[PDB]
Amino acid sequence: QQSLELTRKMLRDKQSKKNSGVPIGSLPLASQEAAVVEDLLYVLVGVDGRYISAQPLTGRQGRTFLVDPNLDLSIRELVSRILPVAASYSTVTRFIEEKSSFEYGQVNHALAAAMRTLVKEYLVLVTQLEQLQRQGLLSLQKLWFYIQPAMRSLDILASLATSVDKGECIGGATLSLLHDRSFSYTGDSQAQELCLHLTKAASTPYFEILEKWIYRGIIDDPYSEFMVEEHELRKEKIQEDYNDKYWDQRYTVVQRQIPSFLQKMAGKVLSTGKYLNVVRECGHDVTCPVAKEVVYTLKERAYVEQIEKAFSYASKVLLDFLMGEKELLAHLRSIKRYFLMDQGDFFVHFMDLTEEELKKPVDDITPTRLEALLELALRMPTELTLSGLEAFSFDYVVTWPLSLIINRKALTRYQMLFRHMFYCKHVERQLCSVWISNKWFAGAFTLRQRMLNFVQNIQSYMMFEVMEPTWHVLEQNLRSASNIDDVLGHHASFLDNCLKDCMLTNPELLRVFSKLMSVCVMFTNCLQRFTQSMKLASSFEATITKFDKNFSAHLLDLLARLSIYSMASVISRLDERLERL
Repeated sequence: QQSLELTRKMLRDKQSKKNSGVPIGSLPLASQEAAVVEDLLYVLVGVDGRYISAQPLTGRQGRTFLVDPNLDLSIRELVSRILPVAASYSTVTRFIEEKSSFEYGQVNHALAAAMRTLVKEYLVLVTQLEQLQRQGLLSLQKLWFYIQPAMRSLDILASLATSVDKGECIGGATLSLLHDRSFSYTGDSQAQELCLHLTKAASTPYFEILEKWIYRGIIDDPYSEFMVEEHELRKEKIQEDYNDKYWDQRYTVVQRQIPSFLQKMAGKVLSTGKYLNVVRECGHDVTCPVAKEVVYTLKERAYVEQIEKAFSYASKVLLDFLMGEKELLAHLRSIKRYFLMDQGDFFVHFMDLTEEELKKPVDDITPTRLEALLELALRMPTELTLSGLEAFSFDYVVTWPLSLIINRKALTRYQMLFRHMFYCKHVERQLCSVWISNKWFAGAFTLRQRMLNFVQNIQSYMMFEVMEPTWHVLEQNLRSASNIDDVLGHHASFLDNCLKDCMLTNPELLRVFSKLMSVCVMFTNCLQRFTQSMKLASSFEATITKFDKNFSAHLLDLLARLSIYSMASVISRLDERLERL
């Protein structure tokens, strides 16, 4: 009843997951004892004795028995005490029958067969008994003496079976029971021997599963009921798409069915097999760093050390692959060239050309010209994204191995910082261009010189302070590291730190320096207007005074924000005025 439902359910689960698979009292006491001895010999194999009727209680617990009411009190007591042999045998029979279905997985399957072998020797003892009974040399005292060890062993095994059944344990959960019952019966070889036997037997298939997952780098589960690593969606671009986070259990690890003696190692092991997974996916033959069979160690951890060695092998191989094809150092050099602005000679003509269209709405322009200049160059949450982002002003692409490392979010952050620098630089050389003049009452030379020095200092200090040491330390961390996950942590930390710096050193400034540069560019435009007109001046000087007032106000606000908290190291450079208010 219960067993059939359970096996049906777990077969359906396997199908869903893996898509496949005279009165006795009148008799003299000696005769009564002999009769009951023969009856219990029958009962040992689950067949009835001539004066005992098996109680037909099945599907709730093991088989119990009822003796005839015509029985000696002492003998009835003795048979009562000795009965649990029968129920424990019925329990083990039901257990071995139920593990027949493959839906319990091999691990559970190989479990029961092991006990089946033990059942064998149990029956052997019974045969011994019946031989002694054949000799007529058996007394109930000696029968009990012999069975007492067998009684205890059968009780232990029945408890294990009942625990597995009630917990519906499959895979490592069974192994967890094995892990637990091993400690549950410390202090006796009687139970420890069997616990070690069962641990070895159950772990052998799961050891092999883990060894295939790690050494071969690939899961080969016929049934997925163990801790396992099983998740298969792989969206697009082998879990790349455009924005990518696809290391979040690309194959799912379940902690419910873990054996719970490898958990400390599990975080290492997952990555261990993931690495080989992805070096197969990028395309490269996968070999065993070292081929060996791993066994349960009841007193040591040779599997922990084995997994550590395999993980080191895999990590070093993956590091070589990344520093081989799709080198991260090449990516860093490329980012520094343009994304981190190591080439302004391009930038100069980029700037000469871009504002011919940046003044205009998008989709009303020629994107082609962008790349036409790009190829020229080589000749020489919503508050977490801001609302001042442009639809697009840059373009670069990564490859499958390179995408494995740098996400889209990092590219967006690089693009945002590059947009900030673009703003600063274009303001700078607007001022530079308007500066040119030769040879009085126009004035305002000090205002423009002050604003120019301010923006120059901001650019230099910010860029140096943030990118130089942060980038160099990231380089050193990567060169010192070999854990690909640790590599990703290093890159994420560097990116987050630069994020906490730069223009968003205060994410609630909020872009007051943006207002400063806006008024600055308005001043530059009006100055060019008036110069072109003159090539009244009272209104020109009045506007100069107004713009100086606005600039001073914004400058004071920004100085206050810096002084309150960011960092006044830029303010340290600053000391318009060497002094404060």
